[PDB]
Amino acid sequence: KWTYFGPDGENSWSKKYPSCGGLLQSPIDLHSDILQYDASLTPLEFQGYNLSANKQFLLTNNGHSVKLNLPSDMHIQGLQSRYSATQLHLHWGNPNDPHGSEHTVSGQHFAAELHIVHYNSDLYPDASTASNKSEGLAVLAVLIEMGSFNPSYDKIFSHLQHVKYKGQEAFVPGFNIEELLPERTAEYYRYRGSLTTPPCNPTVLWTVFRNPVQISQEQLLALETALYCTHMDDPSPREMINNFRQVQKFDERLVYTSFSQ
Amino acid sequence: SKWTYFGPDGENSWSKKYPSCGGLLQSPIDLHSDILQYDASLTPLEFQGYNLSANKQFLLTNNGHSVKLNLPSDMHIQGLQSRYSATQLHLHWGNPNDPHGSEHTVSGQHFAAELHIVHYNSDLYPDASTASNKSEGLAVLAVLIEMGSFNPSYDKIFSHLQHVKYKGQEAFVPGFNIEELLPERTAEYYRYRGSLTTPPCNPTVLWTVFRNPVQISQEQLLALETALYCTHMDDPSPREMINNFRQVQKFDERLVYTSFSQ
Ligand SMILES: NS(=O)(=O)c1c(F)c(NCCCCO)c(S(=O)(=O)CCCO)c(NC2CCCCCCC2)c1F
Ligand SMILES: NS(=O)(=O)c1c(F)c(NCCCCO)c(S(=O)(=O)CCCO)c(NC2CCCCCCC2)c1F
Ligand SMILES: [Zn+2]
Ligand SMILES: [Zn+2]
Repeated sequence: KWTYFGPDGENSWSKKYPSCGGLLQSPIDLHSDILQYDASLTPLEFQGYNLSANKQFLLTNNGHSVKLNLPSDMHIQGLQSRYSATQLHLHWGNPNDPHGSEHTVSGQHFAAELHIVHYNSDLYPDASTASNKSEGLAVLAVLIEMGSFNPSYDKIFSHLQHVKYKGQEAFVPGFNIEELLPERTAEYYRYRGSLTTPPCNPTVLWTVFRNPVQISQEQLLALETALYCTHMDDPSPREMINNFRQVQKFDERLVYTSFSQ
Repeated sequence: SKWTYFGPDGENSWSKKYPSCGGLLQSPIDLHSDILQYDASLTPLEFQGYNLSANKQFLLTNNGHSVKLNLPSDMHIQGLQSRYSATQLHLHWGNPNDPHGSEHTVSGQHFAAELHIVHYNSDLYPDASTASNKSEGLAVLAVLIEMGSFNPSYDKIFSHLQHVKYKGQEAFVPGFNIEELLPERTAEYYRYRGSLTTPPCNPTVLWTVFRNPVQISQEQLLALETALYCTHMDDPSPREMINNFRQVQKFDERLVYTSFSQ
């Protein structure tokens, strides 16, 4: 029902999904005036991220992004509750304007952004149940820029051709998801915000790593050109591009940083 | 109730009552290199009748969303494919703790504030309201405002703010030369097809954003950011008129054309 373009684009989400017009909306611009060091922001530990090579994980095109399903034995340690993984997915721009991260830093978009979605499995039985509840979700965000070829990201990207159309699926053999994370994961931005897609629930604890990863210009072009938001037999195909939300106002609030220099 | 820039009636909800706010060609936008293209046909505009007589006076009104100055229809811009006559000017700004309230951004950066001088196609239409619902019915000039030196010209407006503090209030401003509000090198500008930045968000505006900003002082910005209320003088739930700018919009395949190549 919802899209990133045309009549059903982001300014219209609030019609069907009232939280998209509510409080605590993400993404935001991360800029100096609103950052504040917080010594409580100790390093997260990424447990069960080294997925069994003997297991397969489902990659899907759901018409909005490409998503990889993740097992609940994968979790973040270091928050008050255990947050167990549910899925990862990406956001990107287009070849004419290849700057499609969701979060910005000092007003600047990165080329793309990876989100690893987790839910509070101490309090809730599954992500769908957690998604509208207090302390429900935690998302890790990795900013992506163009640079050297990244073999780890290619463990996902090499399957994109098999998920070109909405509803298509592919199986991805387990690999170490921590390989998708940047250098010095101890350095991150932290704030309370929302899902960046409908229903936009304000239930996400965001962790945006300070440092970006790189992927090659060919990898970024593949991501931007491989997918459609329509079914294979749609007589009016639509490319899956520019699948990021514009930044939201963020007033009288701070983003906390784990770094001081 | 009535549309605002904050809370349940804020900009993500405008489309619920004003469908064009969720439609195509929306403004403002971020002006950045990937979407700019030089166009040598973008020749200089001519500002005609901008020198308003100091012996005449012009109505300043707080309309609940901004402060606007009414302008006479003998003021026009020449150089477009019709003559466009002025109707009003108004501003957008941030707040005292965050003076970063321009609408358009440049390479992801907000300016302190923004002036819009709204014109309508007087060759074709009898009034701006009629023009507002027609293709290229409106032409808006935008001036980006930076915190810097005191600006005596802008103070010709700002010195009257304590007299239009509440919605519906009106004051008179003696005429002055409106071209004094424009920046250096007006020949250098960005041009694109967009919309009103407020409900009803009509996609009927030819935008001209000048390349160079003007400066007003910190004290001028603070006055602008503290003087005004969105609400009537007797409202038991007053709302400060702050942060009256829309977030930038997706570009939806549009380019912005520049009169400068570098
Ligand atoms: N950016 S995000 O991390 O806030 C995020 C998403 F962007 C998206 N959209 C994918 C990105 C689109 C452009 O790249 C999804 S979804 O695909 O499940 C939505 C539609 C399902 O019919 C979720 N899923 C959450 C919210 C919805 C319900 C399920 C449980 C919790 C996780 C999510 F958390
Ligand atoms: N930013 S803008 O240039 O798109 C713009 C405005 F922002 C606004 N609102 C002031 C800005 C509020 C926040 O600073 C106005 S208005 O006040 O006349 C009427 C609306 C309620 O306010 C017009 N004027 C046009 C609107 C439509 C029809 C009537 C005739 C004049 C043209 C306009 F073109
Ligand atoms: Zn996401
Ligand atoms: Zn305006």
